[PDB]
Amino acid sequence: SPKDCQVFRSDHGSSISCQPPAEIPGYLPADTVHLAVEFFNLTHLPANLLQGASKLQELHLSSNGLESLSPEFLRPVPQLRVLDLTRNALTGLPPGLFQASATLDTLVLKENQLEVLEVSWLHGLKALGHLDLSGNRLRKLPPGLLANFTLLRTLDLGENQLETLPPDLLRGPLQLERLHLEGNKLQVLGKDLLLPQPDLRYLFLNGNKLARVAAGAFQGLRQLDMLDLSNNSLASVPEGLWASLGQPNWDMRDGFDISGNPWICDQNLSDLYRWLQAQKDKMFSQNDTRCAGPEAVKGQTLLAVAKSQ
Ligand SMILES: *[C@@H]1O[C@H](CO)[C@@H](O)[C@H](O)[C@H]1NC(C)=O
Ligand SMILES: *[C@@H]1O[C@H](CO)[C@@H](O)[C@H](O)[C@H]1NC(C)=O
Ligand SMILES: *[C@@H]1O[C@H](CO)[C@@H](O)[C@H](O)[C@H]1NC(C)=O
Ligand SMILES: *[C@@H]1O[C@H](CO)[C@@H](O)[C@H](O)[C@H]1NC(C)=O
Repeated sequence: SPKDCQVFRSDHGSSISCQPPAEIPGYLPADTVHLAVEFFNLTHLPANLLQGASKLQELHLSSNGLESLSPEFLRPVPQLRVLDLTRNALTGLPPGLFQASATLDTLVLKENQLEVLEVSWLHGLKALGHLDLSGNRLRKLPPGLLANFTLLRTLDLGENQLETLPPDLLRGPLQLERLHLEGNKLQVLGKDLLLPQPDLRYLFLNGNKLARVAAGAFQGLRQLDMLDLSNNSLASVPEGLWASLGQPNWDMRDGFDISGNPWICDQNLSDLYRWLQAQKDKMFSQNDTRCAGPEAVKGQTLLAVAKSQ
């Protein structure tokens, strides 16, 4: 039949995929463990779609044009581990949506149309490990957002319109691993934002409007594997900024990228020159890391000017 979904009876249980011309099932098999319902065109799903699905662990509801969710949608699946709502038209979440969702690990709200983030929309999440809010229209983040997510590993906020970051943004997770802030409108990075996460591994800050990094901003970073600062508006950086990054302290799994910045290569960059000389086999985009001035060295690479001392 062409109206039936695709079941894959397996050792855990079924995995079911529905896309047109298939029909959204009115009930789920009791042993459904993974459910994907995508490429439909509906303002909302049936509020009781998940009824009885007490083995469901992963719910992929990508690209359906959804504009709202029922407040009771997840009540039949307190054991849910992964909820993925990529590429829908959500502008908010109903209150209490997550009241019984204490074991949810991954929440993906990538590419909806959230313009604000209400702290109360996440009430009830506590085991959260992966929070993906990228590709929305957020300008501002409320205080206390992450304070309960002790187990948070990844925070993805890239490709929003964020103009500032609240100072307490990283204060709840015990050991954040990856922080995606690329493609926003951030302009400064303060002394304290990264203080709660000394063992952060991945920091993506590229494609912002970054003009100033406070001198102590990286003071406590002990094991950074990837630092992307590329594509910003940095003309200089203070002395000491890099003292704990890279060699000789840490062998970065990937490295760093400071390309696409209007570097001003005078003696205020000598500390960066020194640091760059010790890290060159970890330097991405070296050919695009060039001085914007002064006129004598305009257009030359940082490394060439660094090598020249
Ligand atoms: C979805 O449904 C509405 C009304 O039926 C329609 O205007 C819209 O073009 C449809 N298709 C897509 C891709 O959104
Ligand atoms: C964190 O936990 C308390 C409940 O003890 C709650 O009042 C507060 O709203 C929670 N914060 C978030 C973002 O859920
Ligand atoms: C950085 O990267 C690409 C080009 O490298 C481009 O989007 C733009 O010049 C910079 N990023 C932005 C504005 O988000
Ligand atoms: C970057 O390197 C490519 C080839 O490696 C070269 O075309 C270019 O001249 C370099 N610098 C530029 C475009 O400023």
